[PDB]
Amino acid sequence: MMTYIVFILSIIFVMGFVGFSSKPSPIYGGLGLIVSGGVGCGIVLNFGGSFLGLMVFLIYLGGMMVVFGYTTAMATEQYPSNKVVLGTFITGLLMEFLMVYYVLKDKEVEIVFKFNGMGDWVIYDTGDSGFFSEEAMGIAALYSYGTWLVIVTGWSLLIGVVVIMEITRGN
Amino acid sequence: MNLMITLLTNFTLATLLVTIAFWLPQPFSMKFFLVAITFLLFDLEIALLLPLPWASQTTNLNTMLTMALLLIFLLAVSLAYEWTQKGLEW
Amino acid sequence: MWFEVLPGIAVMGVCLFIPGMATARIHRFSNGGREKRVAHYSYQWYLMERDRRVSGVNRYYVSKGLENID
Amino acid sequence: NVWAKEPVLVASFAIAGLAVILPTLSPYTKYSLMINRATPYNYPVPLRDDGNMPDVPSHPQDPQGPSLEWLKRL
Amino acid sequence: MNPIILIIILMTVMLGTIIVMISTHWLLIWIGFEMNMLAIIPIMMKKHNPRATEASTKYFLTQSTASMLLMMAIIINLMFSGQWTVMKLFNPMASMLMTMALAMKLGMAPFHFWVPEVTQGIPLSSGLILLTWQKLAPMSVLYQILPSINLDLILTLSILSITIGGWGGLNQTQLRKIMAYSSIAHMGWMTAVLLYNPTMTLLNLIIYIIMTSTMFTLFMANSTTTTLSLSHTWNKAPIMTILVLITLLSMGGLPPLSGFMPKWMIIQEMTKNDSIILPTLMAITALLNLYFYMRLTYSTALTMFPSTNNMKMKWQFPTTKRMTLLPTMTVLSTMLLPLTPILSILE
Amino acid sequence: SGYSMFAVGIGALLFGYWSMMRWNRERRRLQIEDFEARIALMPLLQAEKDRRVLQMLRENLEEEATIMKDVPGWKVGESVFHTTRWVTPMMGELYGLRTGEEILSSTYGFIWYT
Amino acid sequence: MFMINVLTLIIPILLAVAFLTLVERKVLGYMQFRKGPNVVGPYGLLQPIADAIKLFIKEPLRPATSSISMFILAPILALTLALTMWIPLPMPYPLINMNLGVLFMLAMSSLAVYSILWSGWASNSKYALIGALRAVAQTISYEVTLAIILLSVLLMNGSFTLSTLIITQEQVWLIFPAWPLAMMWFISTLAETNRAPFDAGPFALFFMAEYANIIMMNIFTTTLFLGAFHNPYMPELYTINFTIKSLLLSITFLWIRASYPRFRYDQLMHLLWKNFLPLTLALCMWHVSLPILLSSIPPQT
Amino acid sequence: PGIVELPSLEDLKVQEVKVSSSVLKAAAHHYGAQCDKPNKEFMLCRWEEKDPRRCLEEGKLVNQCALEFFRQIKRHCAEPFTEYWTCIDYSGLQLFRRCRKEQAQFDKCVLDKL
Amino acid sequence: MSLVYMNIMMAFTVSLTGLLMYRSHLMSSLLCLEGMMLSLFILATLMILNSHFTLASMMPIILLVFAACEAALGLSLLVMVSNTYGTDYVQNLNLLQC
Amino acid sequence: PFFDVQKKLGVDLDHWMTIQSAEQPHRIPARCHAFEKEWIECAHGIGSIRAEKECKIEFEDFRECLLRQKTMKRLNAIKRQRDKLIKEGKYTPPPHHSG
Repeated sequence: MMTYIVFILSIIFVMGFVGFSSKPSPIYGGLGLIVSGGVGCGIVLNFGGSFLGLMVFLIYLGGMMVVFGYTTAMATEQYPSNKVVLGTFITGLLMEFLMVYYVLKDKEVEIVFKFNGMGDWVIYDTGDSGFFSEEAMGIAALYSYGTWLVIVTGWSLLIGVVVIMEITRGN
Repeated sequence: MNLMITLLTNFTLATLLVTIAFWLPQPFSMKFFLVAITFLLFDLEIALLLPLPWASQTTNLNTMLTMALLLIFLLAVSLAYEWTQKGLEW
Repeated sequence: MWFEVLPGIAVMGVCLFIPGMATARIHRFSNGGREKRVAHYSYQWYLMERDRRVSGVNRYYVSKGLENID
Repeated sequence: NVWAKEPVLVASFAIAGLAVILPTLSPYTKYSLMINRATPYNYPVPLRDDGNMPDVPSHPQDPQGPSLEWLKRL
Repeated sequence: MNPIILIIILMTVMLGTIIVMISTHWLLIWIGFEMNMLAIIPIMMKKHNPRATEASTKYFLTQSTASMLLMMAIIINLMFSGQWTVMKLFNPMASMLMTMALAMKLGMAPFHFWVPEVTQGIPLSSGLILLTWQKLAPMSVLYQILPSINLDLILTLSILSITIGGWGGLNQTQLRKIMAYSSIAHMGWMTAVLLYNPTMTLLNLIIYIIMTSTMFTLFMANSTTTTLSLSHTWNKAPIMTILVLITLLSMGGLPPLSGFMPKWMIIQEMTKNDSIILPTLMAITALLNLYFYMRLTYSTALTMFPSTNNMKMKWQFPTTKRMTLLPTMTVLSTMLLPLTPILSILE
Repeated sequence: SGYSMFAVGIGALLFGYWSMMRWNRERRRLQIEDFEARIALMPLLQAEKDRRVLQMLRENLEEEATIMKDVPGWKVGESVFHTTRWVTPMMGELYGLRTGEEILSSTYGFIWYT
Repeated sequence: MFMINVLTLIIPILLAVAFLTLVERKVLGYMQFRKGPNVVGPYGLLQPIADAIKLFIKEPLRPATSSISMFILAPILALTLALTMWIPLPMPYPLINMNLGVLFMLAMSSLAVYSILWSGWASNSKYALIGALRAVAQTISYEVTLAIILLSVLLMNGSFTLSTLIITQEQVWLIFPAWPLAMMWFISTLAETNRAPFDAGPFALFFMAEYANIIMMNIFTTTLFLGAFHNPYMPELYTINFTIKSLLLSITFLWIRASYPRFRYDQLMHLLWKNFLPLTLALCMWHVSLPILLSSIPPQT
Repeated sequence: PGIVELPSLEDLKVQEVKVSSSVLKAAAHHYGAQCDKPNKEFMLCRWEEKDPRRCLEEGKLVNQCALEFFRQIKRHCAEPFTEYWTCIDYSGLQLFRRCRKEQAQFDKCVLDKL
Repeated sequence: MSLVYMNIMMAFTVSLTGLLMYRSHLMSSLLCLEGMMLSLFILATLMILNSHFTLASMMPIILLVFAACEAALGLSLLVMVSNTYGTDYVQNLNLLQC
Repeated sequence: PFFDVQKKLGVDLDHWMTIQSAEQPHRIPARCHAFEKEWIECAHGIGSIRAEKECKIEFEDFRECLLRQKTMKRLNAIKRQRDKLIKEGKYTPPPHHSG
């Protein structure tokens, strides 16, 4: 309910990554990655971020986690939580809270960097008169400039199809 | 964040509804597997295609015509490949 | 026949008739009788920002035209 | 022949073959390129006064410059 | 496994290596490594044993995390001075992550735990193509980004690669694990020179690829996995014996034979700096990694192990394979000592 | 009736294409009129933009000259950069010490309006 | 007033779902010869509201103490998708003027597939779980076809903005330049609503999610291919004719629900891939290659 | 480094064109017709030298040209220009195709008396 | 230094450790690799958005389509491993020894 | 090796994605355009080491354009001094909306 909304969504993003990086059951991992992908889409849309951030949400949370949970469920289940997972989640939460505290009550945080501690509404553009939605025209390339690029991308996709059928018993 | 306001209001409405509904009672097939991966690959090529209508105006329309037809023609090549090589059957 | 089923379809269509009319009524009611200014691009938003700045009431519906020149 | 075996596939190949061939032979592709080129997104900038060009007209009403007319002329 | 499909997959391996070589943009470097992975997985599992399945699994996990670490280093590079050119980097952390990604990509001693395992459970054609192309293609990228590397990275990984690929290797009777440990030793020998003169690195790459092609061709002529099978190939045919002799002694790096041109020219353009303790340490470890070559030779063609019969039955049927290119590569790999001024073929 | 149904389907299809072509060309005429609007309108808005950002810069430098008189070093209008060019400000040079409402209306206003 | 706009969106949809249940049951009763039932309530309305409160107050026979988190997240996700996804649908002036909304519709359809998978996993390792896995497959194999067809019918809009769609649909409709593509899209909507011919608790809430998804796809149909001319300073006319076309298409959706047998799953996947997917490719490449033929590329503003 | 130089508010005060966006969008083409002969000096200044705090004099000149144009459209024909911009005002995003009758009225007016 | 970059790089290191240390499963490891992919996607996309570097906005979409087909290959390999066994543990891969 | 069939065939497949200040699809600039134009025109025909020792100033200028490190440092010090003197109790400040 304040200005630091990109920071708050980044904090819940790191919350979700820890929440499935503590190695749970893989369907709970898929749930945690769904939460992380939703709030990361929120981050990239708050930088705006109109086209591409919701574009990938159709793929990343529209075409990937379905197959992930699919092959999760039909391969194995192992119906039983464990103390090591809860301990790793507590250590991840403690690392999160310690980084937040040393961003709040200090100036800079060094891993080997100098992060200026304030929610970045700045830097940001000074409202330039587009009238063409810059990133949409960006992705509206690949077709008048992307000669070699879409050729090798579609080529690798065709090879992906033939690789999948060969490994799953070509022909 | 206004759609976040809408989403939060509807999530709270649905959550209060479900909590009232629950706190007031008063093997495997490989043929199943290939459909998901085939979905995955063709949906990735959909993600390549679908920024075409944002692209529909430019200086070089023939290059866009050529590469867009190459994209859909490769999609048809892969589909017809697994069609002829008896993959997606039962 | 269908002489008796048209009341059910009619009331369900009225249930599909209220929300767009209420939304259009609230858009006309919450902008001083104006249609709501959409902002697809950065240009229309900058033009809307100077609109809400030259109001004085910090509200972009008044639009105070042509009698502010003299 | 093949029309009775798999008809929808043959119809798809036929409409696909006209989708490949047909954009060459057309009286409208150069019109498409002209319509698509001649829409100004950014500002057409002024430039330095004279190299004594018989072009670059000093007034936007002056007809000495390359303009479009075939929008209105069908 | 249709021949059209194999021609397509080998053409995609060629295309991945060409896209690695030819581009001036980081996205095509990542796409080249990635397409090389995606194409080199079904050269493995040409059989259907679970050995090849688990080997392709191990290779996929290590190769893919190396690719993701590479992409992390490139995104840090664009966080700093922002352009997608293949040149000097602008962060020691980014160059650190990138050299560790390429070190996992082609094998160093903290990273080599996938190499003998993935070479054990695959046939010899897949091992040949993965060794040659997967150790060829990232050397181009290191050759392009050499002016911006912290030296302790490359040199610690190279020293450790030579000594671990030496020490691990005196305890394997399998053929493929011997060849994999030899690959690790030669990756170390190429990497240690890279900040000094990279012509030596590319020439050592050419020599090691020709040597490995001769080695795997002399194992493709007669299906062997252990040294006992090598002694039975002593019994069936005599020319395979002397060529295993000469190519093993040229893997060892002895002066009249053409495996000494890589080591000694590296010694030259290493010691025209003031580094002397590092050449003598590397070359004593080059004395060390010759012993398993020498016991291999004692098994094959110098002593003679007693052979089972049915060689009496195998004598009627001559070795009617086709070799890829055995005699040309043999005489070019072993008789190429006095053409050391073909060093300057390369600039 | 199969040939006749095919014929009437292709006829209705071609009629739809012809009408859609005509309406899209008139639509392109109207979009070129919109471009004329933004072109002829622009320099007045550019002048107002320049005056407003120079006004906030002079105000904020005077604010800094008040607020930092108790520190060593610190000249009042220190260019961070070395070359003497008008670099575009970063909205932190512009919208600083404003406390909340106006900076949320100006920075993130377009992103979560409409 | 914006939360009041939210409430005036989300209050009529629940009444819309329950009265859709009465309308579908009584129009089955006046297609198939069962002239009724209408005794409970005058013309049958108190029977749907009592059916809603009956599914509210029903004795549980309670099996449901298994995997609390998944069992509380599957119906909540299905209902929040089905109840939030009329926001970009442009009943005359939409609730949020999203710059791109049809891709947002497709993303929420895939999240509904996630909720189906979560209920299938919460169905406790069963032949019902295998049937739910087949339902996931026959729901996921049509978001290819629906997205590609949607792409080609918005290629005549030029932009995703959907107000440009209501601009394009004034002279003629979008059924005439694409009738086979709209036919295949309608069949894809029959597949995505998971109903005939294409086939634990709270069953009432997954029921709610199904029917709100159907009315979403019908309103999205009526915007996408049909409609009337919008008039400013008179939105009520567009509301009238839009509601009439959506109601007629929903009754025709019932009219196809009644009179067809179900399909075997082999025939369903064979049908999808080997009949729709090359024909979608061919119609889509022809709708790509047509604006270069007719000098009509649509104005992305 | 060398500190920045900014003009103070002894110079950065021209009487602004205090009309809103609707009428300023509606009056575009005639603003391009009579005026906007000397604005291209301003715009050429801005595009050649990438420095505002340099071309502000020509910004003052284009601002007084716009204010004189609107004073001339207030003095002469006509009064239903108010009708024209209040007709284009409530039409959502300003299409030039909705209120075209009064555009024809305004064109006949301006051809009659200006 | 755009503070959100700090927590997103932190999330990258979190997902990297989740990839590297992993117990008795491969689906969770591949899913953490997918999370690391998402981290690279978000980080590169915030960079390209704030820098207005418009022509090379192909990096996020091409990064994600290529690493998505990587994930598809990994799922096919996991299905092959679980086909030649009963389960898909990190255990029972103990053959083909070093 | 760094083969240059890229340059031999005369195909600009990889010289447009590569750097800033190229030809964008609509002819638009970048955020730090002129900084890279001056830096590249400083270090064009230079052997990448005296390019370090001579074109360093414009490179640091471009880096502080890109990340804006020191400018955010200055803004942060301004806000911290603002906080300590408003806690001390001098001039509850009317620079916003007034003087």
